[PDB]
Amino acid sequence: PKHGKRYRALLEKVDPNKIYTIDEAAHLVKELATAKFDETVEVHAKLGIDPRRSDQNVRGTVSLPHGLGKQVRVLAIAKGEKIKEAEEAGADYVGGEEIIQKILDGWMDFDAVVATPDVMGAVGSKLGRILGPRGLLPNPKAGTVGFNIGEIIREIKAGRIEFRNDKTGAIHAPVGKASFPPEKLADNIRAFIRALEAHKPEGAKGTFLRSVYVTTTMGPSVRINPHS
Amino acid sequence: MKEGIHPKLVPARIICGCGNVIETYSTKPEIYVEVCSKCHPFYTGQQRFVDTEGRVERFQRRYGDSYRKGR
Amino acid sequence: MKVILLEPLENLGDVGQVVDVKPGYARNYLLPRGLAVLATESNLKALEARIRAQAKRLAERKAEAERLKKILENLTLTIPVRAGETKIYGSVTAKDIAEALSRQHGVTIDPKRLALEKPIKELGEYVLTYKPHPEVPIQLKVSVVAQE
RNA sequence: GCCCGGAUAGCUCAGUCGGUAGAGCAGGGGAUUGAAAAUCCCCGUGUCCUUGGUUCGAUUCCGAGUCCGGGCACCA
RNA sequence: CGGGGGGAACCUGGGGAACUGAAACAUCUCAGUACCCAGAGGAGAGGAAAGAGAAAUCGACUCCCUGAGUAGCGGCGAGCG
RNA sequence: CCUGGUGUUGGCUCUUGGUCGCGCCUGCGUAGGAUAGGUGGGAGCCUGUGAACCCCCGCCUCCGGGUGGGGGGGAGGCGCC
RNA sequence: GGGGGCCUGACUGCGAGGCCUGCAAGCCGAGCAGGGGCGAAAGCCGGGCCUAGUGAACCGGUGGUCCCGUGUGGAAGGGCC
Repeated sequence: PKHGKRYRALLEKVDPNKIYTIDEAAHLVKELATAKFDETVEVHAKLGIDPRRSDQNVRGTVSLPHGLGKQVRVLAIAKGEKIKEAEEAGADYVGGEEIIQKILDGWMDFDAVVATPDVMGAVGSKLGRILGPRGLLPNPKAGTVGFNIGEIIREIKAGRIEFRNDKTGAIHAPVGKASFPPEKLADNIRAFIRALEAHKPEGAKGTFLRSVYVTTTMGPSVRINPHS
Repeated sequence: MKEGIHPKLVPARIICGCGNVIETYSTKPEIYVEVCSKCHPFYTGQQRFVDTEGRVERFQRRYGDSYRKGR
Repeated sequence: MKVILLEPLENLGDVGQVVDVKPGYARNYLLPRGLAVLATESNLKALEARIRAQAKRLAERKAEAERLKKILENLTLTIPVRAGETKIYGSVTAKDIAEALSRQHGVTIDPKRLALEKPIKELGEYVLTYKPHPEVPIQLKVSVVAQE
């Protein structure tokens, strides 16, 4: 009845009988873990879909407002003014079909690719073969193609957090900082509640949001009732 | 008469049949089975005071026997 | 199937119970027998009738007990023995006490239940606990002395 | 039309991480075949019915598409 | 003490059929009709509403006229109602 | 006629299967200090072993190894990189 | 009829007035409207070069519609396209 984790104390904080609710969560998590540096809490969950038959495979992104600087890099592929807008907006990788060519060669440092409709052909067909089933090629309703290279990369820097059910039907995303206001963690938990809810493919039949919770990096793990 | 019930009347009639369905499913009724039949219960018993019976019929039975069991 | 049982408790473990044993089952298989009868005002009542019954019974018990508890714990119990200045020649049997309080003073009690392991006969008084009614014991100051 | 089921080389059947393919019997080449038979050695030898899809990568995994076989309800 | 035994037709319930129609005919049709029965009468039948009907309305039951042969039931066909 | 359900057609019992609830344990095509089952958080973690050095013992296998325990003690190890 | 370009009217609303025919059929169609497409346009296009590739009525399905609902709100269900 004794286990291998010093976290044990934090675990004692952890009383897994209730699934509680969001704001409560902000507070008890914020308290629960501030180990090395300050907790990097995150929320994770699983939906009653079936990602094999991609007719439910979701992803996208809500806009949990709150300053940013880390996670999921992206390539702003376009030309002059777009390099301007998106680069400044908040880009990790920037350029155009020249960057596309560099990638075809041996340079790929971006998980998501967002290109404006001006170098989109070169991006998708030149780099189509390269970014491929990696998730690195631009798609017109996958928050990856369009002129607002600046707007989207911008949010990438000011606050982004995306969605993408993994193999077994679950998503992960940042919806509040560690020492961050409880009500805050609540609100972001929410924006995610919503965009996620929307993504909810019409291919669901019943208890869709099955398990919805807040867990940290290295720390506690408790479900939250995004209802209250 | 010699086989109705004992605890009321359950000895008689029955007109019936069928054919087939497929209605609020895909169409009309495969209609027909001009047939006729019987339709009834069962028998059993207990004791007055050393030496008895009952006879009767099914349910009505069960409640009943309970009743005169009361006496 | 409200089977009310007299001789039953899941076997001949009698009264204080009622269970279900389906139609015929409980019916002619478990109760034709003669170990229980079914609900009804007659039966449920029955339980109520005699339950009240024991309530009053035991209650009463407790009561008479009290009348005697008071009277006795109250009074001193003095008795006459024959001896020198220690144990009487013929042992002091709490039963003896019995005859004593009993018709020598008034209220009576059965020897059996009491407080007396072996004959007590040192002399003078000892006040002991002879439990008369199951949780309410009668305690008393008993002294017998050589009436010389 | 419903559900169970068979289809890969000439014949027959083999994988739930899938992520690397054929195998038993015939056809070509080579030893024991003194004769053969027979036997071994070898090779040739393939989309796993069609098609995209989840899939880095799944032919056995997702959906739909043939021809066929067994058991239901169809037109009334 | 009672019944039973009758009785042309009327009568209640009990059980209950092919024709013919549908120019075939298997749903359907004649129909709950013919007939076997049991039985109360002089007539039984029904007979004071878990009714009607939607107006903040009626008011037992039965039979006549009307209610439409419309409302409708259906190899929506013969027809039936 | 044969035959699932179900009603009288009550009692104790040996047991075996599917399912969901929690707990444990698992994952070796190949470069991969290495049997990475994914996708998340994501450079730090820990001292009731005072340790990865050593000891046996529990368990699962595709040599290896993974995991769970009892002990033995003298700032150490590993994830980072 | 043979070749190239560009394109959907192989349009909805509809049609006057005629072919034949007793029934129902089937068949021919200027021109008015909305709406487009081939030329710059005088205009052609409401399938093909034409005469065969066809089937009532019931029944029921689906994409409407958003008409009806058996007191009223909705609805099973249902009327027309």
